[PDB]
Amino acid sequence: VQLVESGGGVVHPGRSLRLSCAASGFTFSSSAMHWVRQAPGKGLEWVAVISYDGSNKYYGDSVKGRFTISRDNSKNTLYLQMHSLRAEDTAVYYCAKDRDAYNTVGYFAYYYGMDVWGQGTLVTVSS
Amino acid sequence: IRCIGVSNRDFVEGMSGGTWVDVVLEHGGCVTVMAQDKPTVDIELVTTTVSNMAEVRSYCYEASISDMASDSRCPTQGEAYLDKQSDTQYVCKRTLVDRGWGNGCGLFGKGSLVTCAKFACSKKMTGKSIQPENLEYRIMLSVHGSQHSGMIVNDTGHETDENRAKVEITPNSPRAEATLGGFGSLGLDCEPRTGLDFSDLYYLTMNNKHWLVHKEWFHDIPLPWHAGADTGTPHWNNKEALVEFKDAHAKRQTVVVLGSQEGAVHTALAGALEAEMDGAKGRLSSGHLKCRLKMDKLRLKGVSYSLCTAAFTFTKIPAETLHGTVTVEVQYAGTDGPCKVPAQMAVDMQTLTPVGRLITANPVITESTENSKMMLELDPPFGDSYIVIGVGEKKITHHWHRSGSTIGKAFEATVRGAKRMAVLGDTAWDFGSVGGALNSLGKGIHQIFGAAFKSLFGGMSWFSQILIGTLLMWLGLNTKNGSISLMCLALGGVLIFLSTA
Amino acid sequence: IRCIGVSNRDFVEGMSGGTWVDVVLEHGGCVTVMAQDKPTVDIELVTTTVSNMAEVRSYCYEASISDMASDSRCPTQGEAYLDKQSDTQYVCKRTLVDRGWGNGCGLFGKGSLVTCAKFACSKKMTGKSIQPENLEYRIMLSVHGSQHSGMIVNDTGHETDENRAKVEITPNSPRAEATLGGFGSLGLDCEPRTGLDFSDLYYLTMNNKHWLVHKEWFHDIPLPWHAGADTGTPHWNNKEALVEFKDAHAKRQTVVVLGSQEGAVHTALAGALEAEMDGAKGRLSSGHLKCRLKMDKLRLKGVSYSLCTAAFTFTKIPAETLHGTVTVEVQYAGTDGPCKVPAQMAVDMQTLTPVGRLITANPVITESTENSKMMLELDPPFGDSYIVIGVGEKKITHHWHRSGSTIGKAFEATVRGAKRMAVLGDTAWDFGSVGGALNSLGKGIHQIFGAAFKSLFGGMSWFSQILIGTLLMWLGLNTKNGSISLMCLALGGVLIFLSTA
Amino acid sequence: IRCIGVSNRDFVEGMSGGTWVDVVLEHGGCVTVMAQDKPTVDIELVTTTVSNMAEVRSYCYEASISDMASDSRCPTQGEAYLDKQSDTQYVCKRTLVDRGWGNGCGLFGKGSLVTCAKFACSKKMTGKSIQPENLEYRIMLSVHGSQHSGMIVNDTGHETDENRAKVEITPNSPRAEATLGGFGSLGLDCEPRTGLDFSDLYYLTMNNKHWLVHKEWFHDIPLPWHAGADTGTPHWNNKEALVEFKDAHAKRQTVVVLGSQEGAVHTALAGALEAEMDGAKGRLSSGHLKCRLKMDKLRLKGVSYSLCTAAFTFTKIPAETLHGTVTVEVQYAGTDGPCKVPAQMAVDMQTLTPVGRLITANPVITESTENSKMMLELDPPFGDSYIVIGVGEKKITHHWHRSGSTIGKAFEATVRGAKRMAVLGDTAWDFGSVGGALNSLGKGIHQIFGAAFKSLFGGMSWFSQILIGTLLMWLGLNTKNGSISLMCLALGGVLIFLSTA
Amino acid sequence: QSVLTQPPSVSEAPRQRVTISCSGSSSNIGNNAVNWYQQLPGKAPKLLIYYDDLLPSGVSDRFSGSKSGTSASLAISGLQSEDEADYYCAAWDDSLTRYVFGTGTKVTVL
Amino acid sequence: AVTLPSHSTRKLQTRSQTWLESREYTKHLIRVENWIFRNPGFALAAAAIAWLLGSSTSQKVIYLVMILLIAPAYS
Amino acid sequence: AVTLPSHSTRKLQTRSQTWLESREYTKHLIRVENWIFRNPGFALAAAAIAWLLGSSTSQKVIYLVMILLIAPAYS
Amino acid sequence: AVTLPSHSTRKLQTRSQTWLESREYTKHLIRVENWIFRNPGFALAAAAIAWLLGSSTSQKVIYLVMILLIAPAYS
Repeated sequence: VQLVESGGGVVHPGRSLRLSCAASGFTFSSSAMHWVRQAPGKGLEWVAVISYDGSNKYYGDSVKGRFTISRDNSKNTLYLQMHSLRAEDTAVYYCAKDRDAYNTVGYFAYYYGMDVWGQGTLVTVSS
Repeated sequence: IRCIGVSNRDFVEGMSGGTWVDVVLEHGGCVTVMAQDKPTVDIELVTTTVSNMAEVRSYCYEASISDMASDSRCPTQGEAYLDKQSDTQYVCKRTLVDRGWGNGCGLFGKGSLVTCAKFACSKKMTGKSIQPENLEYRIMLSVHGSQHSGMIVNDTGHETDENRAKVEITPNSPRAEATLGGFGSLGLDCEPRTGLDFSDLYYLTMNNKHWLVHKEWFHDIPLPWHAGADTGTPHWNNKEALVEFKDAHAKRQTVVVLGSQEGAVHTALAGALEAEMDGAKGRLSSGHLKCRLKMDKLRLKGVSYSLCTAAFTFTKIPAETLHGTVTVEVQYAGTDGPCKVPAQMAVDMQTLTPVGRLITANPVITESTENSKMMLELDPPFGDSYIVIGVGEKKITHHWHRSGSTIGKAFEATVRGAKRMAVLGDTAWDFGSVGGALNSLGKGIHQIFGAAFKSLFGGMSWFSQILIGTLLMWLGLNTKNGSISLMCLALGGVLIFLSTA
Repeated sequence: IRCIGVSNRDFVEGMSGGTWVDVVLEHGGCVTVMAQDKPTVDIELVTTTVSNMAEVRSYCYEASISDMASDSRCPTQGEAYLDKQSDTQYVCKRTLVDRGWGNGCGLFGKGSLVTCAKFACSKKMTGKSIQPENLEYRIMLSVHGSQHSGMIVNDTGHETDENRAKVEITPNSPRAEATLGGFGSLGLDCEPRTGLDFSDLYYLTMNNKHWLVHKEWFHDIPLPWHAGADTGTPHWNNKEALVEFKDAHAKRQTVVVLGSQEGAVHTALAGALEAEMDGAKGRLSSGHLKCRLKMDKLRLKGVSYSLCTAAFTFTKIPAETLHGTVTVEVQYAGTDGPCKVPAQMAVDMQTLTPVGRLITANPVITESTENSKMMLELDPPFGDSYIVIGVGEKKITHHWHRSGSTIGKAFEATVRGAKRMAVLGDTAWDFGSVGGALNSLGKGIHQIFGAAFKSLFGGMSWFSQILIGTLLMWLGLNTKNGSISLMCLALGGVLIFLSTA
Repeated sequence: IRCIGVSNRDFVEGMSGGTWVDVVLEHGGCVTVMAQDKPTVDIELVTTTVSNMAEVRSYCYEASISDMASDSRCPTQGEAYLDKQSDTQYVCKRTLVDRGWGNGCGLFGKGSLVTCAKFACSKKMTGKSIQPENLEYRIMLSVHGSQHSGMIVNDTGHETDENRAKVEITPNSPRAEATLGGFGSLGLDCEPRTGLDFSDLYYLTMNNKHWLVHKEWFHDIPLPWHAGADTGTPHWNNKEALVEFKDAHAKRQTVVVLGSQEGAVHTALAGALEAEMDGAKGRLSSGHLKCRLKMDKLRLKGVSYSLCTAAFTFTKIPAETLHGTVTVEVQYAGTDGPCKVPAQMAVDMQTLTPVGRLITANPVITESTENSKMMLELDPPFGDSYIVIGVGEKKITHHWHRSGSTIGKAFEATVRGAKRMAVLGDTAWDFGSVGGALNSLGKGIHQIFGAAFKSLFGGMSWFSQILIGTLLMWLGLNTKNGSISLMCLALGGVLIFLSTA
Repeated sequence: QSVLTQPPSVSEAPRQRVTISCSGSSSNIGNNAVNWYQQLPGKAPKLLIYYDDLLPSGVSDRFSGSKSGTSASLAISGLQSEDEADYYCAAWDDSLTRYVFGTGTKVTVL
Repeated sequence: AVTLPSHSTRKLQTRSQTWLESREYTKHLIRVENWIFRNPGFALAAAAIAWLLGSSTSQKVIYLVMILLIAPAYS
Repeated sequence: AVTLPSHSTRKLQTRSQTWLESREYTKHLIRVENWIFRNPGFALAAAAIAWLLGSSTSQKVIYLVMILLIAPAYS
Repeated sequence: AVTLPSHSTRKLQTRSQTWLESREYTKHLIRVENWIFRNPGFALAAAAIAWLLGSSTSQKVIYLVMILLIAPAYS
């Protein structure tokens, strides 16, 4: 249940930037994942979800097609890459785990919602 | 005296030449043993404590489902595998639900669903073992004699009373002897291991309330349990009884657990025995006990005493103790010392012939103080009789009329022997038995019928036992054959077996 | 659509000149209604919200005994009395105990003992009454047409959906008219009072769990109850059903409350229905309606459209919908606009003859974008066939084989309508009725026997129904008479009434 | 002397050598005891004060209903409840009344209704417990001797009269020794517990009128009772026996209490016997008592005295005492002192033979004053005979014809023995029986028929005794069998038993 | 709507009950379950009620959830001197296929 | 309550007389002769139920008495 | 669970009274008076099997009892 | 509280599944085979009773069933 983010940075709009995170003990292949954003002075805003395989992989209608989430079973690691990134999307990021597998996302996924997070590290996109 | 207010007292008189008498000394009953030469003593089993409880099956009767999860795959694509399915602290169920294009799948058919629920028990039943090498039966005794009315329930301090004593007879010392100072010593020879068949019983515990649950009932009730005394987080095998896995729709799956079945088992203990627990030791409030009573060392205090001389007085006017005895308490005003009250039953005043047997041999004033209270007990004859006490012309008399008949007592003793034979069975031949070729062959021919009744008719409850008793009455009053006595013995054998409850 | 994934979807035919068809809307089932030249509509009842439940008798299922006391009285000196049996919330019983000189009294015999115990409840069952003038059914409709597979149960938005509409069917406004833009308005004429005999049911509430339970069951369970209309300190009529008074033998009467009966009633329902509630109104998950579908004014959208040009591409493979039908989802590529998908089923592809009932009438793409997903519905004949979804040489031909046969479908639908006539009984004769002299005579002869069967054979929880069925096989094989049928006609009619349950 | 005018006075004669006699001195009669050479004593139970009686159940017979209230619930709306139904002083009844849209309801049906009404009793009955351990029979005694007409009902001073004395018989002291100064000492040995079955009777108290009632009658009268152990505001069990709940609808709904059941229960005490009460102890004027009469100490005064010399004188001309006895009072005019009065009967006057029997043995005037009034009693023979009193030539004579016959006295004595046997039952065999093998064999054969008669016919009233006595009369002139001796004995055992009342 | 508005700040006396009212629509709340979240002053968020009325292990029993139509009323009863933190709603809407959070709910103890 | 039981079933047979005995000699016979006087047509029914029962010409007369005595006091 | 067996099947008799021996007399007798009051028609359907199965009229009563005893308890 | 009546009698017949149907098909069969398993000698007393009371053999076999079906439930 021990999860920690990593990979902060301060980058001006329009280049690559990555974050990563991992945990252990239980099995990571038979669980799902989702990346969360949180702008200071605001609440939280969702970013993306990944199933237990990666086929079903859904992004929020805020930053569709612009952020790329990457991982699979046999690595026990999660990534998040961003290039040609918007200016004021700077925020803290979170690696939470939706406790399900999302072979389907809204049908027989009764118990969605994430268990345990870690205090991550934010990025800064500004001049 | 400690036997005078109880309804189920039985009088056992007559010995094998005066040596011993064999009594079945029950727990709610009291027993008055008397001879022609020997002081009568009232003997009562008061407690039966079972010590050193071992733990067996401890059921969980109110469970609680904590954290859950589930996972499903499309049809013809395998069955689901969630990480807490190989864990034994979770309960898990697989099923096949309808999966089509509306669900996310790409082929219509029955999918694959797994629902895991964490079984977490809140408060559990605990079934303790009661084994015959731990019993310590307290049997209180009290002899009739120089005692007054405030020594019947009066029990605070008894090792310095010279009349009453407890004799804790454990099967670790299956024979004991009570020093009844002055009266000698009443010796007991109980059989505390052949009591209520305690190898086939446990001591259930639910919500700090305790029972004696039969062995067959405790190992069959279907409820979530573990093995022994491991009081951490147990394994709880057979957790399916309380959790319930119904059918999941696309957005609803209630895996609700059944509620607290403490009430479902209080309603299921329709034959148990209410015990009490004082810590680690279980005071049972029931039980029959075998006991052979050696009295050849038990002799009469004060037989050599001179008769009383003067000034009796009736305090606490006589009364009838539910059997035909008349408890008369007197207050002897006189300092002549350890004398004997001349009490008797007289039909004609100026004949003074003793007409009624006297249940407490040689009643004796003991104190040398002036106003010494003292208690009798008399067995009047049917009808009218005077309680003539004192000697001379300063006597104090009292009229008594005890209503009844001799044929009425022989029926009231047939009912007392039939209720003793329904509770005990074979053991009822060893309550007033002095041994013989008739009072010990009948029990050997009765233990065979008792084994072909406990095993044949099993243990059927009260109502269905009546429902098959009346059916054997009706088979008795028909089935015209030469063996007309064929099936009319399990009719009185079933009705008197429970119509006398 | 909204119906293409359900296991027991029924397909109905035949109208009284096209104006109306009669159906019984099952709560777990879905109904697809198709006519000659007008679009097929999928009709489903989804919820049944019961508002305005006024409560009745509300049981207590676990009590708590507060301070106790007891008072005894000598024989023939009256009967005992405390201050606390004059209080209505304390339970009290008078009984007889042995009193004697040891127990302070002055006369031996059966005394009198009164034991009062303060009844205090902490957990309640609540019976809510429901009257048919408070039902709120809901029928979701969705016609087959310009829909894609991600619009099957996509109930998010239906007031502008142009294909989907809710119709609130209530006793106050049973008749309703569902506006489907372009398709006209499917008029419904339901009768919500004759639903699930809803004037003989209640709505339990236990630790935030709700049930449908028979009125007759709720007015029979013996538990301490207050009348429900009391919203202060409750009275709790019949308190004596959770407390237990036992006389040990002597002047001692204990009082012990029986446990929480919550699991005893979870195990005592076993025949009730489960139900949630989203406020003061309790949504159910079972029932049915009797619904007339005034199909007269439902018109076909886009008949005057141009036909499609070319370029249809599968998005996903066709799948068979458990009934022989196969759903095919295509994607039109092109900007001709609102045109008609030219699809049909071909046996002997060389002549290209239509052979099977294409379910989705007027298959119409409405949006003019380049790539527009679209869904079809098919009924291929029993055997090898081809799915052509185009014109010219760029047509799509998908080889389909449906495993089955004609007499296999006729016995599967005879058993399917016999389970439907076993679940409903009387109403299942009006599931596809058009109004006849025989489908309304077979109904009167079935409602007569159904009332002369529910009153003759009362409540029997399947096991006794099988016992009496098998019991009637041997009594239909004996007693040679004309009524060997009458005991064998209600042989198969009762065990199969219980078999497929 | 005393009991001289009593109509049912009995004469007992003949002892076991003159030592004791066994008498049944009931309360309405009197017993005059004569021996061979012992003074004739007249014994009479005068009162019977039952002391120290405790409270029992106390019935109400006149109630009052103060402020009432009511509540109503519509059909399928709940069940009615008034909040002041949780107080035990208020009678209450649920019902179902017609409730419809015109009555403020919302749906026609049987709406529930409850009506409360404060019960408040005005004046109550009281049953008290009388134990046989508190009977206190007073027996007044008076020997014959120097007595005048103003000393029969005379009671001003009897401790210094030496001719009359009272004795109290409490049960703890059943034996008395009466001080008859000069006359010796009549020894009573009475049997107080076998009186009027005081172990089955209570003692009512209504409106300052008291009755001796039966236990089963007192425990069968159906009207609100609260136990005797109640000082403050009573509880009034079975409160619904004096309020009347009729079906009147919400318009009026009038509850009224039934009127005073005082005179309606005075007609229910139609077999009880009225008693009185002078404070705390309830004095009865009925009952029978057995007594052994040790007369060996009765030494009669005046055998040493000389004769009266001269001049007797008749005042109060003789009168016969309903039996043959002749009360003659004389006035001796002379100072002879303690001189023996001569008097006798004589059918002749030349022989002057004492032919008639004389009961008052040797009456003697004691005062040496001038004019001394003195009383006798003489039992002359059947016919004309002369009562010659005095000695010498101044013998005052009086002609007396005692009209009657010996066979007319034996039939008068058979009637005397039959009403006593029909009133006392088993005890009437011990009225004048000195104790033999027939008057104690015939008693043991009469207490069995009396117990198999008090149970079999038992509770028959007067009319129903003549009503079934005529039935066994009709069953006696027909039905020839061996079972005809039983009907004529349940014919005379019923017609006598009912006509001697 | 994909905004999921709910009241910004709530101030309730200690040991009384506190409600948090979420009014979404049948897109997310009115068809499937609702979640609810606890973000600490300094630390990172955790979940409090999943499946709209359940409690994960490791959280006090002070909480409780509810979801009536589109009315999600969450209930923290007996507010004390520690939960000076923010509270979040969240639900999956299946048509727009998003995991919509809430605005934010701060409470202060007083 | 209405049905107060009568103590005359358990007569306290003693030498002295009871409280109200002066009436019980003429209580149950005045009530039955007022009732059978008020409604005499029942005797036409009484001699019709007895003549149909028993069939002994002495059993048919005794049943005429016992039915015509159970009718006034309903027992 | 659902299928707890009652201990009155193997009640241990003694001189004292058991846990529940006061609600066992009117235990099965209430459940069938309460069952047959709510389902009266089977009382005339059990007779229809009982009158047709047996031969003698003292066995037709035995089947009328024993089927109308099984069905209120469901074996 | 000892005689909670089962709602399984007054069955809510519907298309959905009622509260406990999975744990109802073999609910009463266990408590029967458990009673026969704990009191097996009564099967001798039941067969010994069915053969003297019945008329024909296919009429005594039903008596044997219906006694081993009355007895384990006591009702």
